[PDB]
Amino acid sequence: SNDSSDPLVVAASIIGILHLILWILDRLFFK
Amino acid sequence: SNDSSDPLVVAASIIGILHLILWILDRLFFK
Amino acid sequence: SNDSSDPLVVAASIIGILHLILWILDRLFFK
Amino acid sequence: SNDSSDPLVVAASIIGILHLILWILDRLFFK
Ligand SMILES: Brc1ccc(C[NH2+][C@]23C[C@H]4C[C@H](C[C@H](C4)C2)C3)s1
Repeated sequence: SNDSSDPLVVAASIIGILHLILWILDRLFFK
Repeated sequence: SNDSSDPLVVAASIIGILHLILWILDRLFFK
Repeated sequence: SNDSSDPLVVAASIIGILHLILWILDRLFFK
Repeated sequence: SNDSSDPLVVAASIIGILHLILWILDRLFFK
């Protein structure tokens, strides 16, 4: 399980997607 | 196909490049 | 050690997490 | 060469580091 997939890869996607949620919301209210 | 390449890797590039398009445009109009 | 894990992967996580620390702090003071 | 290392990985690092150069400069002048 872990060997077939490392948590680093999952975190990478989460960091990008998660950041977008906050960053998108910031610009969502105003351009 | 999928085994040789996971969608997570592709998404990572898209997230970075995609975000840049929006982030770049924001600063494109003004410094 | 290095072969089992490349520094590029580690740097990637650091770049995302590190950037968040600075970016988060910027928005931390003000929305 | 290419098989041992894909351009996607290299681009990922460049995207993060490159973005930081521009993003850092923006905040460099002002907080
Ligand atoms: Br900057 C930055 C944002 C996201 C980053 C993670 N990218 C990778 C690309 C590929 C190599 C590793 C692990 C997976 C797949 C995610 C790093 S680096």
